[PDB]
Amino acid sequence: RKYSTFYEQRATLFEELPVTSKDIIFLGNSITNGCEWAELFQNKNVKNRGISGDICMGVYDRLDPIVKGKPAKIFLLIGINDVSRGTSADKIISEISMIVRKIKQESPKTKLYLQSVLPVNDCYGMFNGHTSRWQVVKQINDLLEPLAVKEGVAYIDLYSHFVEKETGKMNPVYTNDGLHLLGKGYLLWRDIVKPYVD
Amino acid sequence: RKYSTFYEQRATLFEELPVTSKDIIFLGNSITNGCEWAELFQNKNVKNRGISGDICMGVYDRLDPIVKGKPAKIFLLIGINDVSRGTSADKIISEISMIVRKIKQESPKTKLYLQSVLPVNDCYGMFNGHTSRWQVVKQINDLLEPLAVKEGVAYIDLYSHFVEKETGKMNPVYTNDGLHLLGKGYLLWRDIVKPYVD
Repeated sequence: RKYSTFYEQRATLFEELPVTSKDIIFLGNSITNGCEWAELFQNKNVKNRGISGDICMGVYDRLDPIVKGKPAKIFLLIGINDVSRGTSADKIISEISMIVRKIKQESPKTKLYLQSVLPVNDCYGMFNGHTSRWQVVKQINDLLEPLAVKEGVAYIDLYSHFVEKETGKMNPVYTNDGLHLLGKGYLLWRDIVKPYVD
Repeated sequence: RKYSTFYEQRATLFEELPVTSKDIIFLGNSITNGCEWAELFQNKNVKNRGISGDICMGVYDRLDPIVKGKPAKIFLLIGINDVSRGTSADKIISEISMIVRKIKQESPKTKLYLQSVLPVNDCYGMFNGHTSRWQVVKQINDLLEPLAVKEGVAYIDLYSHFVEKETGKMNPVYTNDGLHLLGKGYLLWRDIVKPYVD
């Protein structure tokens, strides 16, 4: 109920806001939703198309008001809420490939950047549906990078910078719940992807 | 737990993003948080300082990284989550006046715009703590406008445009849950406040 009403609130607002060929789109779930992307990059062309709670088919169904504008770049980060529903990495990758093919077909000039699913951590005892499945994150990214080269789009490895090598979980310094990012976490993200924005 | 962790996520990100003297700040709770304000006004200087779930003392405690930058304008809309906690309109107005005095003292050049609390509607059966108290919204705005003239700041009447005269509740066309706004609801909001932004 809460996800579906909030999804409709954001999606109908996105239909009222025009995308143009100069735009850089950050597309994803709550981890994308939570940032002021245009402020983070001091770039009037960076736009937030994140929706808290979103899943792969959720993004796919709302692509039209985005690809219609033929944006310059799209940065996609999606999948963790499908994990928390018990969906397998195989099925998640096939849904992500559906998203990739649609964007290429409807806006072939758009540069698409596939971002690694971020690690999670169960240390704070929250989002147990998500954090209890922290092993699935690597399974997804192991398939996601080959999908990127197979489809001729870019793969960006955020995972390696956020993960704790010794544990495979997200470094607690970047989060206060095991899933979402503190301000410092978005600063690190900015440092990794800034070259692809300019 | 969810509000407090999300509050910290947004507040720490706001501490990393500089405010400047040219900035227009939209400050409030989920109804402010939910919009892409810079896109809505096609104005690179409009910035989103909304936090879903926020309350009056919540805004007050995070004023420093905002007033420090001495922004040009601040649009404040806050109070409905205090209503849902059972707090009286008297106490809410005294907490809003605390917020007004702090901004005037720390950034006396900032123009402050106090926006009427929006009406709610119980017709969809959600946010019952909020929507069952729909009468308190008018009690707040009846005190809020005198507070604005007494303190020498502006009062903006959004309420009159969103309310259903015959019921006193929000017109269902603008919402799908009785509390938050659909895309059309933000378009109306844009039409009312656009003169104060340019």
